[PDB]
Amino acid sequence: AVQKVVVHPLVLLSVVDHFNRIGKVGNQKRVVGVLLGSWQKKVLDVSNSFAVPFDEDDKDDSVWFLDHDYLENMYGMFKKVNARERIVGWYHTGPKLHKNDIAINELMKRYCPNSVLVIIDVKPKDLGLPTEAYISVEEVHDDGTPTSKTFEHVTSEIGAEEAEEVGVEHLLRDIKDTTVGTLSQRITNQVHGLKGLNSKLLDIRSYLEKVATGKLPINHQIIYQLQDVFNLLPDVSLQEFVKAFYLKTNDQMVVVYLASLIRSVVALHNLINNKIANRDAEKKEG
Amino acid sequence: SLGLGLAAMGTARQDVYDLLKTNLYQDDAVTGEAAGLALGLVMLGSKNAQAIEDMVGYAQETQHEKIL
Amino acid sequence: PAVDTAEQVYISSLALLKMLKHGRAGVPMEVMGLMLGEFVDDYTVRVIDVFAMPQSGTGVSVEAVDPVFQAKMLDMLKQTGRPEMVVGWYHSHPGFGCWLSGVDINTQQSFEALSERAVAVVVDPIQSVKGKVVIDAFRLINANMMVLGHEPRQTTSNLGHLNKPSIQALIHGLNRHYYSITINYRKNELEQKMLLNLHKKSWMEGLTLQDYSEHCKHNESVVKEMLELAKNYNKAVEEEDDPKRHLEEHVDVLMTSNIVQCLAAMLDTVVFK
Amino acid sequence: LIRNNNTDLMILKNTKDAVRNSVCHTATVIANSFMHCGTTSDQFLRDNLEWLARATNWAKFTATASLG
Amino acid sequence: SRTGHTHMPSVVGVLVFTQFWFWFPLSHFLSLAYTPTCVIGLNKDLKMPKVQYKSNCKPSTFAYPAP
Ligand SMILES: [Zn+2]
Repeated sequence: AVQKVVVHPLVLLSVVDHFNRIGKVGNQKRVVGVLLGSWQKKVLDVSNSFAVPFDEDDKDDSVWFLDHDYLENMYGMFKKVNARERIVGWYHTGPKLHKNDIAINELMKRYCPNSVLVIIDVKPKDLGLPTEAYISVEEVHDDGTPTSKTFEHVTSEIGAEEAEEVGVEHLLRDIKDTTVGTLSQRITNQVHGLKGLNSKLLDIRSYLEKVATGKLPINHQIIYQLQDVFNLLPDVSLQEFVKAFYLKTNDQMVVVYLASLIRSVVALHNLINNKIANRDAEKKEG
Repeated sequence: SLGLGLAAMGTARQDVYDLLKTNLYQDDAVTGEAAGLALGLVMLGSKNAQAIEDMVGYAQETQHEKIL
Repeated sequence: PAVDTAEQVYISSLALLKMLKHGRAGVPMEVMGLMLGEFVDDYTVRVIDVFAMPQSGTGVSVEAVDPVFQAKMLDMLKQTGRPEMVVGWYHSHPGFGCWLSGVDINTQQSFEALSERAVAVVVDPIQSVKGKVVIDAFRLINANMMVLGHEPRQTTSNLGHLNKPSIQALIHGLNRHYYSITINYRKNELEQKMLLNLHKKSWMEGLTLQDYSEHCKHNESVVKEMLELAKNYNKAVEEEDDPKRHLEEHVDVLMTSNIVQCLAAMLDTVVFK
Repeated sequence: LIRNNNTDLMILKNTKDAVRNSVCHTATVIANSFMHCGTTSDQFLRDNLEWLARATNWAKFTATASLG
Repeated sequence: SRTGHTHMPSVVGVLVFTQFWFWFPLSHFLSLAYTPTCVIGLNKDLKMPKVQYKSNCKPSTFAYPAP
């Protein structure tokens, strides 16, 4: 297993360019490329990637072609340029994985036993996390269920290398928000958090509706981890919690009041100084 | 093209418009750069739906920022 | 005819990131690579993509432009669907500044031999400190034209806004041999947002609460500093007939911190029940 | 314009000896044009012709435009 | 204009003249912005009689500056 997959900005920019390059003329679904990177104790660092010519057929969901020799000699070239980059997975721009992806993941496993495929939804721009890292697992499913391939999910995040960091910061240079935050951006962060929580709850509710209506089978497991979500509610309005909450709210409110008083006194002093200055100028004019 | 557009300012003549539209469609950078001004001058204040439609259709279809 | 000062190079975001990453990776040694793209017109140089090439012991030079690697990568990228033509070459000058040396001059005429409008791009990786990308584009002027009473490039417009160049280029003979090309990075809206996805905070960060035991200590500290500042402000105002700015900054910090923490607390109390 | 034409060529003279052979010649090419717009008076253009030919490429375009 | 109307050639020409940052040849377009500061003494269809009229310059004379 893999604890994490940190994706550099270079690979997402490269997959964006690859999808734009292919779909500009070849209107097609997911475009497949290979993701290189460096390992760690357990966390993968995806650093560079390339595109492999791939074709697919919507019929039989198995008529596809991802080149073998192309992958091999792109890696030859990349290793010659930089030998630290190892094949660590592959990517496709399709928002959803296809029935076909199992074969491509096995083909990648032939090049890397712990191969992890990263879905990068280039077309949509949304709440966040445009990368989803998935790993193939194989087990008897413990609790006596028929076995299948399945793609276990591994968490992903977007990190950056110093050169990539300065590159991207200079690349934006027009919408980058202040890192200090300030009240407006903290409030917008809070609103964004509320929106994200609402979206996640809506997705979970849709999944639960699908399960209840029978359109999806009851997982019988992990669903009770969602039940664990339901149990973890803090249960506010408890007397001790209410008293502590009021105590800390007043502790913050007194500091807010002191700062507001400080600011008001400073503003009054500034206004007195300005009135004195303008009267001094008016009387000195004569 | 620049001279024809300037001299035929607001004349709203269909023939001059068509010729300047062909010149714009030639996509020859500087030639299109002058053709844009000429087509604006001949259509000056005309509000021809065809004129603005073709102009914008070329505007978000072509390279050569000078032509833009 | 003569080139124009309005000529500029359009570097895609991926191309710029690739060049900076390669320059940092090859440090302290100098790297080089081709610059795929298309000239499109006289006044533009669209650098769509750049791919690195294996490093050779000769450094950035013509013998390090191995045609087997270049040809294989070119035809095979075109097989993937990337049929661009070479428009120039980028190379790294760590701690040197954006300028062309004599060897770079030889490489640039070798590049101009097959493609007249080739561009030599110089990147200083170590000097490309956070918030400052030191990148420049050059093209050689032969001595024949500039000696013979001819301006190296006509300024048909006001796009010569390019500020006074770094004096390092002047000492290394910028305008004597290689006219610099003004730069213009091309960024799409998709790549802009998906580069924004880098530092974007997660939704759980907005609703999270700072450590309450830490918030109290921060409040204590800043309020005590405000007390010292109030003493200084009283002394300064009384002895009048920079405590004020420091007091205002401390007040801004205290108010934003406490207000944000309180509002997060209320949102969490309502949302999770 | 013809009968009431009066342009101070002295300022153009003390400008044309101040140009350091930079691109500003083009500006001078149009500046006198402004001083001679609609006056059909190319007296400076005829008197100073070697410097008129000292500029080429798009500067020739500018010079012909000024003459017109 | 003289009657308070907007002169379309003048505004057009000044706009394309200000559009000289990107193209020097457009500068001559400023010609369309100039309007002659003249009054013509035409009485008949083709007659320009030498009519003598004066001004009301209060302190002194002005206009054509310097040699
Ligand atoms: Zn060099």
